[PDB]
Amino acid sequence: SHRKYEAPRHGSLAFLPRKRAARHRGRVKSFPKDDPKKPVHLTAAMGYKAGMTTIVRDLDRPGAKAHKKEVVEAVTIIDCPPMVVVGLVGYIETPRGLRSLTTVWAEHLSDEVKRRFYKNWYKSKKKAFTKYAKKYAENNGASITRELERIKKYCTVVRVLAHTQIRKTPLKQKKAHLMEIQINGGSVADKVEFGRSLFEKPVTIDTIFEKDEMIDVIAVTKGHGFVGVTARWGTKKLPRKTHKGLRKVACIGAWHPSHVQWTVARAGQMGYHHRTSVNHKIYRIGKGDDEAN
Amino acid sequence: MGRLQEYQVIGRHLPTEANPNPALYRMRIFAPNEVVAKSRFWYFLRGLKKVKKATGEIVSVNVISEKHPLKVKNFGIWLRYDSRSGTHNMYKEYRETSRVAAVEAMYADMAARHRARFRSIHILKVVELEKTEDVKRPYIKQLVAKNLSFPLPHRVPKISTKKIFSAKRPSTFS
Amino acid sequence: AGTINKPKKPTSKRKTTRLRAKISKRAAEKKRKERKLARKNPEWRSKLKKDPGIPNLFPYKERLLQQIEEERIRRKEEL
Amino acid sequence: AEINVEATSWRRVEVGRVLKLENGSLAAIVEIIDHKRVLADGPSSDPKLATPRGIVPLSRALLTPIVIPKLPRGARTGAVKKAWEAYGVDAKWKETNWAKKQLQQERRQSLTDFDRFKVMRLKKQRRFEERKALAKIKAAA
Amino acid sequence: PSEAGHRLYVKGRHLSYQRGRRNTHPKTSLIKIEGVDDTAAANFYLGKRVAYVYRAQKEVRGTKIRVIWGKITRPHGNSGVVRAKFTHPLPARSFGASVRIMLYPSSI
Amino acid sequence: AKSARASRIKENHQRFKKNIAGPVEAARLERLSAKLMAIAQASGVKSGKSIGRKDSSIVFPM
Amino acid sequence: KNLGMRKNGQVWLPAKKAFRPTKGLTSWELRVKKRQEQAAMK
Amino acid sequence: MRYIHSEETIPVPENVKVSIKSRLVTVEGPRGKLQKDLSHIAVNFSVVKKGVIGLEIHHGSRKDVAALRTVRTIINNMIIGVTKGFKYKMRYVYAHFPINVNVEKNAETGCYEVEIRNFIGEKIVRKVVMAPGVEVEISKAQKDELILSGNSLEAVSQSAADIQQICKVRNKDIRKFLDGIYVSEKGNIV
Amino acid sequence: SSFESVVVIDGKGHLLGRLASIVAKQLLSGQKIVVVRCEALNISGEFFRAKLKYHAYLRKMTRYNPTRGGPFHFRAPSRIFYKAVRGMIPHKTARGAAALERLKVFEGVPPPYDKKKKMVVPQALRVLRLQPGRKYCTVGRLSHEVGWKYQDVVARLEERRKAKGAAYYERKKLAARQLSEAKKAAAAKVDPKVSEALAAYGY
RNA sequence: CAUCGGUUCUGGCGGGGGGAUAAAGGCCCAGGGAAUGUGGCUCCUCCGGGAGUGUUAUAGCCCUGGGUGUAAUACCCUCGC
RNA sequence: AACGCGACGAUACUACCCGCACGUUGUAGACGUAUAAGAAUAGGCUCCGGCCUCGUAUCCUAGCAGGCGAUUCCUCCGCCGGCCUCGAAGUGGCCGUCGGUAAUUCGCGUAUUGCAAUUUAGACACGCGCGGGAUCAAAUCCUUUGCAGACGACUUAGAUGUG
Repeated sequence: SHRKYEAPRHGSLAFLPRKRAARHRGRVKSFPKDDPKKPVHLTAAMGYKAGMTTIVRDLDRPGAKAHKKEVVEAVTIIDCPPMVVVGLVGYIETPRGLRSLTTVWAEHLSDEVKRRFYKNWYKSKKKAFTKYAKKYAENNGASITRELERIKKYCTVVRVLAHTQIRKTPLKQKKAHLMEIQINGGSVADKVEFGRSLFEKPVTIDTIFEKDEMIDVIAVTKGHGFVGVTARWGTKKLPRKTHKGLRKVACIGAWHPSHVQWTVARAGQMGYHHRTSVNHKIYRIGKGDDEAN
Repeated sequence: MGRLQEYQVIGRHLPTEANPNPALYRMRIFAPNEVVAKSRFWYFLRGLKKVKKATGEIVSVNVISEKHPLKVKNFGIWLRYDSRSGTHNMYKEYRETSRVAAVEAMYADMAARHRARFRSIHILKVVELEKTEDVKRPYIKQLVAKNLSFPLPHRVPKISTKKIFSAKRPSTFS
Repeated sequence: AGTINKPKKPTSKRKTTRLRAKISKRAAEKKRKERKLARKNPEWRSKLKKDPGIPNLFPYKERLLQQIEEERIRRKEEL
Repeated sequence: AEINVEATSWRRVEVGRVLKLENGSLAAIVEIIDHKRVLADGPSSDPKLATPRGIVPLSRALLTPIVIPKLPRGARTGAVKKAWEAYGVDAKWKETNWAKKQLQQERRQSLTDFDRFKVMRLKKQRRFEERKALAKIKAAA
Repeated sequence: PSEAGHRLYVKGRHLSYQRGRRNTHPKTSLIKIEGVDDTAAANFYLGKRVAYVYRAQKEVRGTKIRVIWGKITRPHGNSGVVRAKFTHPLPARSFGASVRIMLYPSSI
Repeated sequence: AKSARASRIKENHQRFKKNIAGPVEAARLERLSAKLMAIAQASGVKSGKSIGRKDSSIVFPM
Repeated sequence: KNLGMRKNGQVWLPAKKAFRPTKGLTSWELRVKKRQEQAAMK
Repeated sequence: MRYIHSEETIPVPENVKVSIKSRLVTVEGPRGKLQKDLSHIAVNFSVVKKGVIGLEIHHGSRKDVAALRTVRTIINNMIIGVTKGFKYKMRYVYAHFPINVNVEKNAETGCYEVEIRNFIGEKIVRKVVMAPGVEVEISKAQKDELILSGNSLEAVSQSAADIQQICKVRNKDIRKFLDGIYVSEKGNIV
Repeated sequence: SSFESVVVIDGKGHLLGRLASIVAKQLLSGQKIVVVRCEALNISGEFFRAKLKYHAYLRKMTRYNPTRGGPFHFRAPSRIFYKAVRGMIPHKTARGAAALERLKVFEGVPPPYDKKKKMVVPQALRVLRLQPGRKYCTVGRLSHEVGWKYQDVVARLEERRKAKGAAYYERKKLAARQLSEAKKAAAAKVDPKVSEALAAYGY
């Protein structure tokens, strides 16, 4: 028969499957929509989470109860060493979707970004991009000019390749993180000129974001391993000394079909999921050279 | 009801000692063949007189051919048909070239418009409208109009069904 | 009704064999019961059938009335 | 009140219009039965173009651009033949492009193997001069 | 040099066996002849010899090519499809394969 | 209550975007674009002018 | 101009005519003769 | 029944140019030029007489015959629009709060815009964007009146209906609250 | 009837079911078919009926797991046509599978099919099949309303393709005019006996 | 492959008979009649065409009887190649 | 999508590339496996004269499965190179060299495969070959890490260093 007392579902079906993320570095699923009348700008960056701290903020929120008063708020610190742009990727529109057409790299690549292409960097001959560095020299970069003008002529979406300087962080990892950051604003020729003017140059965080701006943070959450239904989904615990487990779901099914449904709470992997959180306010962009930041 | 022909069927009761010369009864019957013509004769004669097939004989069956099949004529058909309600009269008219063609068109039209079969339609009278003012239904009053000239818009060309693919898109103007 | 954007459960026209057999049996029993009620019916039924008549739209209805006239006159004269 | 309207102009089925049947013969319309059937008679001296008097469905007929002027409605075979030889329907039909296409089709299907070989050789001989003329035209302009 | 062809056969396609809705008879096969679309055209090709040419794996007696021979017996339907009987029934994998309809034995 | 997917709330948000937050985000955009613009600024076959060919399938192989 | 009023207020609407698609299929005098014949017949 | 031939006629004044090409009617006169695509209706156009447009349907049903009256009235309305024009006078009345109506011309879109404020004391500003070709004027002769003028009857009447339907009283007795904007008069400009 | 290497059909103005039946019969007979411009295929009846039918299709789904075994509702017009074709082919047999590998369907006219002759089927053409006055819809509009994301991209690509085809057809008109002038000029140099023999033979 | 036998499928050709000795229809002869009235005449006119008149004229049609005629053809039956 | 796809880096080895050298190597099935406007269908095309049911069309089509030698022609085709051009799954145009080439006509050879027996001939892919050109690479086990974790898996680090 029907359920006697109505209750909402435990968990959301919008975040299935609850599996581990396919990659450690977060993926930008969607970029902001491009307006060609806007000036050219970068749309994303990477950093490393340092930790959290406490602030006291003088609130200016008209109509609030804490207006013209002091509030204590929790904030997160993200260390952001400057990013080095070493590439330019072109995208075209097809009736199957966006397709990458070509990729132009810089002449000199650091060992940090060269470590990304290797799983055993210590045993390697470190031969990456060595033959590619010679096409900047042969025929005065005719192939480089050809690919850049191919991007200018055929592509609609332009993204730079930027890698983090992980040696300025206290991390023991020496392998840098490389990602595509989409140039928004201007025409495609302006985007390509912008990217080639940005090859081999460090880009700081204050030239991409500004204080008081709300941004999005994309990452992979804290992993918890194999976790049962009580903590994985928030189901109600069974009474004390219930036979065969009390941190369980009593009925995984009592009705047709003769199956277990995908909407039933089951034990499995909890945490280490890829998440995109929106509307996070930047409170301070502090500079490394400042001794009183 | 098929390729129909009109038959003069004359029949009579069998002569007895009381009546040496029985009366002859003649009907005009639209039937596909002579067997159906004689069957319909005996059916209609059982409906009117004390004659049946076991007590009567078929004196004559003659095909009545149309006098002028090359002359376009207007025909008025007065008929009765059976529905779930009962018997109903209809008078209809058909512009054809022969009485048998008019009757075949009537059978097809009654089947299409009122779902009446051959078993439930009685043909009472078929006449030729000799003058134009005898035409009463508007769909043939529009055909007997003076200087009737009309085009044929949107004529799909006759393309062979075995030729699957064509190289140009057909036109519907010829 | 919001039928185009959200259709409901379709109504199956695929007949069930059990349903068809039951419907055929019920139809046969209804025909039998109607035969019994027709045999036991006391409502009056005229032996003669009302003539539907001749349509007014027939153009030679005058002429038909004439040969009816000399037909009945000849029958009365012969009788 | 000047009005510029361009529209389609169908040929019209009427008394005097000449139909070309599926077998290639010709007929003239003398009476319209309904919107799908007509009465037509083809009283032509040429047996290929001749047609007996009778009912012609409009689905198996094609409207030719020849209209017999002042053909009386319901005229019998003698009157239609007199109008046919007076107006000269056969010569006008021979002048029309439909009969030229039909004659070309018959000439192509009446060919033997030697005929097709000679068609090939003569077409190549004509093609040589055509190619020379085309090369001269393309070189000049 | 001559830049012509060397074809003396009419192309055809092996459609299916002689069959009902469920029961198939592999002894008689159905062939669609190119350019034939009615019984009047199929009557010309009645009695002609039709060959199915396929490639085997091993080279036997100088070739890796095997031929199944048969003859066209009667027309099928109203669309120029013909029935043929072969020495051995045609492979069921060859539904849609190409067959050669010869011009012999000829009555021209 | 009016939902997030409500036409009136969408129209109010569109008016807010067009009239209020728009100029602020715009001015932030020219400031950031100028700042990173500062960092950015600070034969045909043999020259690449003509884009030539680089150095399953859509069609049936034949 | 139009000397009358229209109930809906669409003053630009033309003086429409009766929707009679069977117009012109018969004449008035012939109809009068047929009326006399049907009266005698009935 | 299928009627073999059915015809309608449209008289055309001297100052009107009518061009029909693949059932696309273009009517130009002293006030302006209008276009309308009537390709969704099977109809044959012809020049029966000088200054007379003939509409004909062949072998059509009663519905197909009846559609010619709609086509006739549409083309006649286009002719009346390009000759005399169309004018809708609207009056806006109020009980306590004076309704404020502002009219401006958005030049980038090339169209007029009407802003309505203080409708029963509401702080929202209602905005109506006109269809192109419809000109809005606050009447100086009478009190609290808009005038909508144009060549397209459909555009002018639809703009008037939008102005009526944007000012609707909600959750109140309509016998008591009579506030709103109403179409007072419909007619021709000339 | 003729056997081609591959037949390219233009989907514009065609009826979905009739074209699908004809394509399925030719695929089972052994013919390779490429159908282009599936977004321009026509479905008889007014558009709300087709929208209601596709929504009733979308309603059906496997309850216990929607990632396996369920009806996977493809929103592209080419895949709608492909579903219509696959419903008329025994796709669960090896013969039906091999027949289905002989079919290619696309939105628009991707290269190199832009430079190939696109044939039409008169038995499925909307203008030749439907009675005037009846309503019809287009598969591309239905796909755009049920979730297809690339209507505008296909539109821009088709505009570019048609501009290039317009330039090609200007060149074709120039070539045809030059060929006619060449034949007119060479008519005065060819042997009159050859010309009369060709005229008598019909060429 | 040829010549055959048995069974069978299919195509073409030459005849005969029957009906209202098909019905039509063509070409003539003798009557009668009408309009979806031809020519002519009259009246309107945008002169593009309509309206009226009457029985063939500078088109024709229908009805009845006769000759060619035991005409042809369709349909049915049948004898063969 | 673990049997959907794209761009890019380095590619030891017979591995990669080029040429011809062939397959008891494989293919739902070569035999001229020839042909790009778009758009409307109660309207279109054009060379601007006219044309439109019709792809029953157009191109190509002869020669030992197609030779040799002339007479003769400047027509057609193909490989390379240059310059442009083609991104929807990327390929065509012009020019130049070279090679072949009945549009006309003729001579020498065809036989004997014996009265038919697939006309073993195309394309793609794969392998074995040689003869040349090009390049000297990674992954995993192991140790370690704890941003991870039942175990696998994952984030790291391990070759001189900011280890």
